[PDB]
Amino acid sequence: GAKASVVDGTPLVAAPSLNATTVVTTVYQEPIMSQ
Amino acid sequence: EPIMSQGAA
Amino acid sequence: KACYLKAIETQPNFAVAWSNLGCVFNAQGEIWLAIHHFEKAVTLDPNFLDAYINLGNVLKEARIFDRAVAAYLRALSLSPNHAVVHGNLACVYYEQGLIDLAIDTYRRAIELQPHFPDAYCNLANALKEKGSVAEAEDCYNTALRLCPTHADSLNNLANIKREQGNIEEAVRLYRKALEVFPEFAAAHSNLASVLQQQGKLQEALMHYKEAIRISPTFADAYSNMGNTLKEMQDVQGALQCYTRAIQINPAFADAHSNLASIHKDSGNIPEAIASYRTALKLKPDFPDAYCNLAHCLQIVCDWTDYDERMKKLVSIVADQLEKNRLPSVHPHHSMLYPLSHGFRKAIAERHGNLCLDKINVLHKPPYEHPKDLKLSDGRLRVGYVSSDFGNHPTSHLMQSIPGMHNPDKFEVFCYALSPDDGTNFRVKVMAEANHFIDLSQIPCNGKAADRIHQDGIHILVNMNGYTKGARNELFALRPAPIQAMWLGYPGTSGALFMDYIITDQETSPAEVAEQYSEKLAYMPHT
Amino acid sequence: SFQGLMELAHREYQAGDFEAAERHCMQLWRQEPDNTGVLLLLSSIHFECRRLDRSAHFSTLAIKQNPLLAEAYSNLGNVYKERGQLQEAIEHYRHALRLKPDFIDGYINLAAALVAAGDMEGAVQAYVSALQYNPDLYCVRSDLGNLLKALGRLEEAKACYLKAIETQPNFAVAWSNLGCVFNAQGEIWLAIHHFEKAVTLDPNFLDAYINLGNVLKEARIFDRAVAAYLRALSLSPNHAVVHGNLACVYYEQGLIDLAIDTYRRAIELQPHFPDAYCNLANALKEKGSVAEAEDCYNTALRLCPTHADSLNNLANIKREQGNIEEAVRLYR
Repeated sequence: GAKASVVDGTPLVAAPSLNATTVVTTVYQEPIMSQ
Repeated sequence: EPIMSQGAA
Repeated sequence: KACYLKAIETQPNFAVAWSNLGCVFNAQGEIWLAIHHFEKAVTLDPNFLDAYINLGNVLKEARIFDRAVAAYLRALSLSPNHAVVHGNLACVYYEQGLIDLAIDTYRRAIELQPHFPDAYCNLANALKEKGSVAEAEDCYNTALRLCPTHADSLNNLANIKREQGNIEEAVRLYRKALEVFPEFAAAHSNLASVLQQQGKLQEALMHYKEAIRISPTFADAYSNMGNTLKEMQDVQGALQCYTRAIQINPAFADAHSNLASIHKDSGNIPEAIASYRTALKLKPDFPDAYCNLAHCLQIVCDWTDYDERMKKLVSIVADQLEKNRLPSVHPHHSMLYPLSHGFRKAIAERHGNLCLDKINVLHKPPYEHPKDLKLSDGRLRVGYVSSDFGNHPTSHLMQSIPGMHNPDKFEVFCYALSPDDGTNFRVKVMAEANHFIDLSQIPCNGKAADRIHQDGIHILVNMNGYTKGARNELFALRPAPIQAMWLGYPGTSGALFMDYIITDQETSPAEVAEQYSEKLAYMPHT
Repeated sequence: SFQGLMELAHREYQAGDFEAAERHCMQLWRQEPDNTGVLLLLSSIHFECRRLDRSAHFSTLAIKQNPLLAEAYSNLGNVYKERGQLQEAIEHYRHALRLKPDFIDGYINLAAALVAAGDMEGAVQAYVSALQYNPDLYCVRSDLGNLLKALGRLEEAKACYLKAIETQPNFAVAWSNLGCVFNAQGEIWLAIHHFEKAVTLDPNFLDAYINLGNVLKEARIFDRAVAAYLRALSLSPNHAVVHGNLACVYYEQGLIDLAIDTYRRAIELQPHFPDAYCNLANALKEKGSVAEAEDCYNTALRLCPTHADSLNNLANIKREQGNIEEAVRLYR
């Protein structure tokens, strides 16, 4: 003889950041510096 | 571990 | 990786190779090997900053929070002034729970690097979850200004403005999010939610369906889609949907509540009580479920904890009344409890203004109906509405009156709000009906309301009231001048859209008209 | 069945049951008292069902008919093993693997007898001879590994573990044992990796879950430890030690009330358990309900007079009550 009501939430969102996480060693560009 | 041997012999 | 290892054995004291190897393993997925390698790297040198970055990054990847905090702090000490590390550290803070520190560190990150949408979005999330809204939308706007495509910010801001009710704006924002991100699940969920709020369901059902497809484990979308799928009309497919949501995660008490509600709709009271009782014990304080359970218990007359049940339900309904949105107790159940006449008046008012807010979306202008019977030619139009035309107490109680009205001075219009069922009650009404107008063919309230308006009707009388099977939204529009409760459940709907109650001298004397909303109407004996 | 090689009793032994097989072999040895391996089946049945001296008698019959069969000696040695005369088992294992020098299982039984006795290196030669006979019995390789680890010669025990691992990658036990080795050495993250690999290859290897949760709470990675412990409980619901570790994790997490509850469950499971007493009383005192803190401490101290931690805590309480002579004595 009646009906009830049901609550629904309002979801949030998120945001990640960079995760690649590599590295290198030889960044110089070298001469011989010889003779 | 006993054998429980199976053999024609 | 083999070359990495060859270098490693070539020079064990080397450091970079260890970190790169750890990167390789992290790429493959054997995370623990990667953690080991990065720890080895930082052990061989406490200065190899990027190693600390990688180590903290993969730690928060696997939710090992505190070690990640320590690694990030070491990185900061080694280099104090770049943003990305601050963002990761602050995200770790927030997911740890230290929300205020998260706000602080987001602020530090943002000031470090301005053009950075993600810190904006996360910071506004943390603010909103802290309650300080007034700057949440500000930060979201800053982010959206920086990047129109940043869908997450769109979803959050549209969520806020939904809270403010700008549904046209929120819907547009959701559409933007979808076209931007055609696989965003939560955006579908919210859009379907507002469409349910918009009353139109087919598109809402479709959106829920696609959201489920794009995300199998989204039990919340099951809950909501079942909510709709029974909301237009029951298909206990909604029930099995609730069961699906249950079994995907049993901690979700709301699904238990909904399925128990469906059971009690079917009349299988005991296990409905069982499910209510479950859901309540899962989350100790759940108001609406608890009051519904109380109603079901009082149905089966379990008077255990009687007085305290009464007092706690009074407490929670009072609480929902000064916080002043939707009451837990249904109005029909209300007066079967010792609640103040002010309390039940307020509850009726709240349900009525809920109806008014629903009809406000269509937002139709008023009508120039009243002030004359000249066009009616001496027979004013009386219109009875009912979802109980047929096999129901009302017809078992009022079947005689309509057809045996006076045809000379009146003209009567039946309105079977419910679809027919062919019972002889309906046929007898049909023959009795001076005019009959079935309304199961007009699901949209506004179209039916216009149908009524230039049906030209003047005085409307309702059978259903705040009972099951009642599109009372009609009278919320007030298409005709005078609208009256009659022969319905006792108690005014108390929302000013109607006009009059029917009563006698003694059932509703003048000293108790205060417990009602509006005026009275007295008749010889009853 | 009838008038044929009625190996059906062998089928029931595969099923592990006795009744029909037992009467079947009775009927065999009064229809074909010709094979004796059937009598060995009988002795074996009596063995698992704890019908010891009947096993012995039927073995002795096997010794009548062909005292050349090493396996009667093997079974006799097994009998001796669960009835003490291990040295006689060992010399029988000599005798057997002199009769059949290239027999494996005799090596295994004598190695078990040896490790019971206490001579490791003989068992080493047992296992190694088994291996040079068979490089594929990865299980015995893992047994090697356990023995060597018991001898603390870590690295080559780990090497044997790995050899078994590559011998059968799908294997599971070796992974867990290797993880134990790494945990002993200290490279904890390798151990966590190994244990996760083990439980991935089988969600039923309970002790792996025990080790994994244990080392997780060792390194304060709480929530993963909680999940692992709960999985263990589902896999086996009813022993205390896991409950104590789980409850300690709960308490150090902060969920003090759940810690109280789970200590109570642990204590009721195993009564004679001082440490749960002490920790539970700590949690009570830190919750404020003193009046039973001293009670639990007294129960523990009654169970073990030497449990110093309980002494310190109870003396702390009675210092709060000012019985300084008593508290000083307790501290002493």
